[PDB]
Amino acid sequence: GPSVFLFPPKPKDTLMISRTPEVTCVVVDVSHEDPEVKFNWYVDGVEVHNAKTKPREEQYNSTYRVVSVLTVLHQDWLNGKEYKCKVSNKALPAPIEKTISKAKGQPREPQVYTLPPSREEMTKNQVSLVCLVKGFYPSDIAVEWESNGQPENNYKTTPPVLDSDGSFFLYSILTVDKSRWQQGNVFSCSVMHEALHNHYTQKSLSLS
Amino acid sequence: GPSVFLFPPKPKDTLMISRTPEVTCVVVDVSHEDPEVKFNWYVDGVEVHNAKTKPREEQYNSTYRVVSVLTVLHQDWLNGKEYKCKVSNKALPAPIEKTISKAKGQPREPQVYTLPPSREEMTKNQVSLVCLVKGFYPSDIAVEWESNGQPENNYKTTPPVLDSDGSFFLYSILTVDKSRWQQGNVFSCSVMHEALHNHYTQKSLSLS
Amino acid sequence: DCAWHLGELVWCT
Amino acid sequence: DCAWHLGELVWCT
Repeated sequence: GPSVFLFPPKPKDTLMISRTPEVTCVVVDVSHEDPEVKFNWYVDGVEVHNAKTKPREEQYNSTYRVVSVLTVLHQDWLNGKEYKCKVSNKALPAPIEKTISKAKGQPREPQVYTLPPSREEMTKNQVSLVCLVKGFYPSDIAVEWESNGQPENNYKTTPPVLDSDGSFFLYSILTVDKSRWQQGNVFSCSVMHEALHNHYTQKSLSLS
Repeated sequence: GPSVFLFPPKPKDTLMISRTPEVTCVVVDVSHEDPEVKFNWYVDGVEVHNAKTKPREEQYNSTYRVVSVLTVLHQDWLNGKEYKCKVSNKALPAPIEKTISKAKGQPREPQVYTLPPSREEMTKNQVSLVCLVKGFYPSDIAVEWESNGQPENNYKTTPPVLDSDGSFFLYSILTVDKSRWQQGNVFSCSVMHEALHNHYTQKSLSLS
Repeated sequence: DCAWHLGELVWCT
Repeated sequence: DCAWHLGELVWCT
């Protein structure tokens, strides 16, 4: 039948006041015969009406996709506000209900450590700089890399891993040209988590 | 003082029998004055001795990093085997103990859906193909993209998000040149999770 | 107290 | 039953 996904907003969006965090309700496998979908949005029970309604999108075994995006307020989500999407379709026994909300629990700050390139690492054309992060709750986090107030996009970051005490850890590796590193350029590890003063911290790293 | 991280192995490594899953014990902020570190590895209590011992690595306020990697057995980790690292240093009040193990719980299969490019999407130079995955437990998963048995590396995948029933969901977006998509080429969404027959499933996607 | 990320406003206290 | 990923062996049953 028609399946539904309700996605939380990018943690950056929720922690960056200059950005629009949005919850997203995706409906897939809607039929050619019964295409209309009605969305109902609720914030802790109270219905709300501002949601955007995107047009249908061609899919596969003569199907459609429909998405409705609802903006949220930085402080709202952060507070623990529960968001509910209600999907209705003539092909639905009952209307489907999805519930997303920031994880409840006593918040904790991420500890951040940096690892410069090893000796073997330093023989290659491209060296990788590494960033370790632990003891954070909840798992929603954004880690990015910069150098001289410009973004560095050549990195991967592992999903948060559950720790035995309830907090979360991860690592992120940025790869760069050895010359850029040899030149003296500073590279910074930007961590945004709710439990950081102003949501922002940054460890940096250079030779030697 | 000296902090310790014990990392689980890449979920691909653990699900790919042609690969070496390994648990990793990173020790950071080791001092120039007291550098020696002794690792002790335990598997459900029973000590084991095969671990590799990498050399020290220059760090910052006259510090070092030391890592010890221990191989694990695919079926071992999968079984629920608990792994323990014991770090010892003359600067340690007591020796530090870290514990990692595959999350216990009744396993569940990922459901996978694909979203082809929207109409607006189809006007750009580069279209993105999307892959939705839900109802999986535990959260350890690997999603990659291929086309014609070659890897496609231009994708990002969101960390697993906790669902209200205990399972996990995520999405992944691959971006490609419109011509490659217009040409008729199939693009596949490879999902590896423990609860898949042979750890492997694949939804694909092409025009029109 | 305001923090910035790549010239974009993060947060104020 | 064996599954393969980019020519590398995933799993057998």
